[PDB]
Amino acid sequence: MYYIAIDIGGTQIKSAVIDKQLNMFDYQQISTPDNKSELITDKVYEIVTGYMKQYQLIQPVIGISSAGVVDEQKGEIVYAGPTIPNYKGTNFKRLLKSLSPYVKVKNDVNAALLGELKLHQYQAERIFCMTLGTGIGGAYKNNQGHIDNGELHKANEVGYLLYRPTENTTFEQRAATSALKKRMIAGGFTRSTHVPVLFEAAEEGDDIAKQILNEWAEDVAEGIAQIQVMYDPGLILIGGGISEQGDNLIKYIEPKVAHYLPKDYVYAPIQTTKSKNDAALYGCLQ
Amino acid sequence: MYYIAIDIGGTQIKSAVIDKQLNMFDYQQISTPDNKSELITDKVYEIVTGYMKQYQLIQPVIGISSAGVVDEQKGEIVYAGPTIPNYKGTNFKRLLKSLSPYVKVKNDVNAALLGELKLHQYQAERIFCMTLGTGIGGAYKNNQGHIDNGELHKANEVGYLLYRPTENTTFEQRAATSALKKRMIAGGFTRSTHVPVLFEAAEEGDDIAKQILNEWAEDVAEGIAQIQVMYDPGLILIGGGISEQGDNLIKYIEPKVAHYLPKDYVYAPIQTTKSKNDAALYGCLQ
Ligand SMILES: CC(=O)N[C@@H]1[C@@H](O)[C@H](O)[C@@H](CO)O[C@H]1O
Ligand SMILES: CC(=O)N[C@@H]1[C@@H](O)[C@H](O)[C@@H](CO)O[C@H]1O
Repeated sequence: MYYIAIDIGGTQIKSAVIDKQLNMFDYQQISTPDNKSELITDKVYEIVTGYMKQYQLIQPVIGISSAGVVDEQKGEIVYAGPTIPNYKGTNFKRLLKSLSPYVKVKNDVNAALLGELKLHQYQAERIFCMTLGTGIGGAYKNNQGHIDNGELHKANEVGYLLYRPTENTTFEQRAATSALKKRMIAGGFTRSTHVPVLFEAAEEGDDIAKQILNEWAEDVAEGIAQIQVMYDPGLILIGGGISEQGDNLIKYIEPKVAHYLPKDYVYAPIQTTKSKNDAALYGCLQ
Repeated sequence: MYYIAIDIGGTQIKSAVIDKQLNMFDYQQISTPDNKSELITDKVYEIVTGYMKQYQLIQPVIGISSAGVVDEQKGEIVYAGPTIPNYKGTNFKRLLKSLSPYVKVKNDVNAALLGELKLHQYQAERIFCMTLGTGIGGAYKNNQGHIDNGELHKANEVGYLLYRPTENTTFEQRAATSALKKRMIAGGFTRSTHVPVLFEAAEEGDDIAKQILNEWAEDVAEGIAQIQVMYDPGLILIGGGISEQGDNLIKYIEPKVAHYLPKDYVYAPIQTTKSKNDAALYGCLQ
């Protein structure tokens, strides 16, 4: 009993102690260090030792969910995009090799998917999870219940989909939070800089907010269409902080998916994840 | 806009940036430093500068909610219980003077009540708020909308109520959330040390868990009865971490309050707070 879980993303580092029965205690959310004067490895070390002293844990099982391409066996970040500077090469097993030899590392979306499936039951046999946020990532659980990470650990890096040579942009470069916030300013949305306010303003009938959301949702849908064509999944789950919007998110994306598929093509239902925040923390220990 | 809000408790320090429209962003929640080799002052300073850098805020309006007797004018902790060691004398106005002259400091319950009333409207003219958690605190907003803190700032230190000389224990020593954890252990509840698990177990028919909850609720009700008698409030709000149990906590307490009142005595409705986690973060800026 008493596992330590840490979920690292470009915006926040989340942590908690989880028991054998899936009960979460001592949740701790902090703004991600810049990885320049403040180090993610130092913050991760501090979180582990804090939980160790707090609960007198000897060689505890530590689970690590992280953005970036993850080599599970190595416990290492083999490639990272630009969101987290100087991240490539980060090895968590070596970092904590004095506190515990029991360290697991997974990609953020694999963790989110395993977590969501640990907490909620679905009829669908094939489930693809796509998270929207700082970055766009993916994970697929097949009919035999297996998640394939790829020959080089980079399966489902869906942010790399749909490179437009004339715009020099990937899916991620048009649909991640930093891109949407730039689209809000370009769209004429001066009201706020926060995505929830954009959603709120659109619910109130602000035409401006709606045009930004619909155009952005057009690109999200295009990416989902490619995922659908390839996997033919029973269910597509949308994860990430924006998952909080629920049906107010689905209503903008879901209908648009049909624009990139043939008229009689049946695609999977598109839904937000039921677990809106702690999914990856449970997933990294699975 | 952009106000910095920090809520310091014996268990955790929560922080967030809040805008003019009451939108909460960059929420953070860390375990409370031990205040020995790790200082709360340093962490608060660290949290404020971090938000200043992230948003390029100059002399930002800073709000501080804290457990302990608070001298609002001085912005200082005048007395603290045995929860946070070396807390007495902590002065937040002085500590943050190098960053902003706009600092406000309040007791955690005053902040909770002001916070809950800022996000939720009630018909009741007089509202008492009691929080259950690491300790037990209280606050009273009268029919004139004013909260009287007392001649020596210790008004509504409700944890000192009902001292029992045969047991050498106060209300706070029998009804504090951590007193409930001690009671679960002494009552033979080995299944877990997590209070929500005691609630789950009782819902599923665990008689030992039901007994621990009813005995504990009896002492909570007793304290509420004294508060009701003095104030005759229009509403009693229950805040604190245990407030997340909502109606499942109320069903244990409300009926029992009548046991310490006369047969035809009408007491106020007792409800959990609506803003469960962040009430104090909104309240400390009022
Ligand atoms: C190369 C890289 O960094 N890819 C990450 C991916 O691992 C992660 O799943 C996703 C969501 O956080 O964000 C991408 O940018
Ligand atoms: C003397 C003292 O510290 N009293 C605190 C009180 O200020 C606080 O409101 C309450 C809830 O946290 O806990 C009590 O123990």
